[PDB]
Amino acid sequence: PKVCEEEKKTKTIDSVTSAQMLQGCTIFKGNLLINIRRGNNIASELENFMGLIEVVTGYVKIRHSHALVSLSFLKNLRLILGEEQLEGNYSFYVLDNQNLQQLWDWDHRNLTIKAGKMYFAFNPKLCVSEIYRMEEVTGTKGRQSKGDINTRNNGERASCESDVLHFTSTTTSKNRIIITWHRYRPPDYRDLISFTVYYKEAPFKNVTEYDGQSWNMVDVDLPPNKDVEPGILLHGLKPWTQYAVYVKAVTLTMVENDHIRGAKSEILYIRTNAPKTEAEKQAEKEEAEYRKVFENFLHNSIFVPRP
Amino acid sequence: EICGPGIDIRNDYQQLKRLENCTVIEGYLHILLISKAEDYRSYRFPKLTVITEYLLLFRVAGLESLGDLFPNLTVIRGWKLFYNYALVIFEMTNLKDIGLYNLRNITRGAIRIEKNADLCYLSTVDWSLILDAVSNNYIVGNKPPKECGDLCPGTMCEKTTINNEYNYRCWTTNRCQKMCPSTCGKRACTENNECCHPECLGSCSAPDNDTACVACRHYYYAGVCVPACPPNTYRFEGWRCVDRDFCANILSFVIHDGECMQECPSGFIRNGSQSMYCIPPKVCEEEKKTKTIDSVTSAQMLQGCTIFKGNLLINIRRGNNIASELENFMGLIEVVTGYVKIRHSHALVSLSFLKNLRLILGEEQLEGNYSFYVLDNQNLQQLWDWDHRNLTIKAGKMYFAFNPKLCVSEIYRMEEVTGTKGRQSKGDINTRNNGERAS
Amino acid sequence: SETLCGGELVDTLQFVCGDRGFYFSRPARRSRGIVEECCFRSCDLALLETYCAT
Ligand SMILES: *[C@@H]1O[C@H](CO)[C@@H](O)[C@H](O)[C@H]1NC(C)=O
Ligand SMILES: *[C@@H]1O[C@H](CO)[C@@H](O)[C@H](O)[C@H]1NC(C)=O
Ligand SMILES: *[C@@H]1O[C@H](CO)[C@@H](O)[C@H](O)[C@H]1NC(C)=O
Ligand SMILES: *[C@@H]1O[C@H](CO)[C@@H](O)[C@H](O)[C@H]1NC(C)=O
Repeated sequence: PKVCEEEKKTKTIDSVTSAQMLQGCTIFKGNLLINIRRGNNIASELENFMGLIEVVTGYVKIRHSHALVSLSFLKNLRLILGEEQLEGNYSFYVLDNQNLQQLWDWDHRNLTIKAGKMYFAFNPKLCVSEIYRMEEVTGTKGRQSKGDINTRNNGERASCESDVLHFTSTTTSKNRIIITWHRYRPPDYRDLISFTVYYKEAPFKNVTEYDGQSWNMVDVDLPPNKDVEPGILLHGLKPWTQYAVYVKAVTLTMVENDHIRGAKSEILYIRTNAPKTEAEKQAEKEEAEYRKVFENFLHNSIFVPRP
Repeated sequence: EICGPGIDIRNDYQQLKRLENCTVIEGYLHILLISKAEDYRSYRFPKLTVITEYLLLFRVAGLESLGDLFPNLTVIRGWKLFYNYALVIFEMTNLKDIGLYNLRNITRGAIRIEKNADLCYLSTVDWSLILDAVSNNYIVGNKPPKECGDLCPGTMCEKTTINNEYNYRCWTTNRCQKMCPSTCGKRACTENNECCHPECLGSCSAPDNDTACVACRHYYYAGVCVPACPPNTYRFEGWRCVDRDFCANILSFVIHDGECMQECPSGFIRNGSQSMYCIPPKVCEEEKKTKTIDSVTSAQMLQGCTIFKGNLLINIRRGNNIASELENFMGLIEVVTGYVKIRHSHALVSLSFLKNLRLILGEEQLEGNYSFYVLDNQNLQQLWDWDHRNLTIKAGKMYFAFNPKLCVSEIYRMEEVTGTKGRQSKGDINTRNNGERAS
Repeated sequence: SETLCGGELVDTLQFVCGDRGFYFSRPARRSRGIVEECCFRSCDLALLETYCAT
């Protein structure tokens, strides 16, 4: 137990070095105004300087903080009182976070927003399945309208649909692993640019994809023996250690963004027995689109129906 | 020996006999979908010398080089393009070498050569002698370079440099690419390097003589190349002048401004059956309900329009000068009805090519009533020279999101030019997704 | 069948047409491209047979 009361009511947080006053404390007897526009490594260090904060006697506001993909650096936060709250009675507020992918991990993080409601806008990747589950889980389901949690701008960019890539086979080894998944194809296979596989050490089965960005990424395409199942060998492993591994398909984006779902596996936990360039990242997406559109134009031009 | 109209050849090699007499194809040529691999070099065509539009080949099986079939193909003019291309060679399952050993200029447009899994000798061609705007050439998917095995005379072909690759340049294992000595300056030249006439293209039969030009730099008339159309004669499409009576005798045309046009421009009317002249609103419209603009060929359908009474979708991913060429095809459009939509159009830095636009009538709004809608466009730093425009959106409302370079002052300035004042919400014109990477 | 767009589309058109081959005659005006049928909306082998010569 250790309190964190402060001479400012609104402890704005613009940097890791601004959180220093909080390092080793729990109850922040005030309100917060997070404004972390840029930085790196910050999550591994905020989880030290404020990853024990447990209760906030007021509102939380989160503004322009494009530097962070998740709030899970608030590892311990169990409760927001809302004893001080914003205009419109918002006591949790998440605005214009250009890159916010998820809130806390709703598979085991409990929470409560006791005395107020919440607002979400313009967070473009934080799709509604992450926040309706917050209305459900954090004691606030009935408190606010769906203009406060708007449908249109929030989550527009993010690919929150999820065809599943079933693992067809797996193969442990003394220092290696090999895994395979079925012949997934979108409705028009040229949308599929490649697969990407994520793996990391995970001694406990509570891990999530949105760890700090921490995962290791490897890529593989659909094989040229198109009859055979996708698969990969990973050599970066060690004795007896347990790894999480999961696969995400990387796909084009078009006017079909409303229909190019992409795909994600479940996380599969496997224990061993006892690079790209960031330019080609986009350039091959352009190359495949600017090929696909010409090939469509060619087929529209070449063929005409018989009498 | 001037064949025409544009030829499409498909299904079987026996169709190629329709080329026996062609010296010039006044149109396109397609040679595509010859699945059968039935025959080889019994078919060869010494005559074919110029193609006025593009050449398209697709899925022609059993063809091993194109220079067995079309020798002497000195020029492709490209007067109309396929997509942006005067030459296309796509998924030619067996094409080894491009051939065309005597090809010496491509006038309009780029070339696209891709998926040709076995194609080599694309490195060894110095396109800068044959084409300009070579920045458009797209030669990506062919045989990987280490597998290519490109070697030729000397390795007796001249060395050349492009992109600091100073090396020999050649079309095939048997024969070089050769180009004129700078003694000719701009002008063409013979074999054994005699310099050709000024009004000559590709090659000539003899130096500096009217009758010797095998292909022509501007217009051919009466067996001789000339710089300009003679009086009492009229340009036909692309490359020749013709008699007025000929211009009246072709049937499935009107002389205007000295051209034998297919139709008289907007604001001019054909005075009956006339063909010797035409005298001072081409309301063009649906095939699909909308039109979508991926390419310069997509715009060619509008070249005479000036009211476009259908919905417009702009979609232009990439091209190095189409930011200008579209001023010809689209710049004369004065009213668009329906809606205007613009997305993924990463090639555009501006709308200024729509130089004459004045109304967006809102006749057939988007879902949500949007009559103007601008999404996901990279670049597009500026819409218009607003200081003198009028552009009123008669009905329906504007939308703007994900315009990373468009400063919102230019959008809020639209409401002083446009209307759309009491007709908006801040969910439509947000201060957040626009201009965050502006300068 | 469901939807076809790339090499699959030309391959199944060749398969269904076989030796009869493909029709062409330049229009000029058009309904919609073969992709807007067989790729985006719904393909039918009774329609793919109508682009063949017969
Ligand atoms: C998972 O469990 C371990 C042990 O309880 C713990 O150290 C870790 O913080 C938990 N959460 C994550 C995301 O690893
Ligand atoms: C070529 O010209 C000759 C002489 O006019 C004619 O008999 C023959 O049918 C022509 N062939 C073609 C393919 O046009
Ligand atoms: C091709 O011919 C045109 C017209 O004669 C000329 O402008 C062009 O420069 C020639 N080729 C190249 C590569 O410049
Ligand atoms: C929007 O358009 C629909 C028809 O597309 C029309 O009926 C309606 O009145 C318009 N205005 C709205 C929805 O506010």
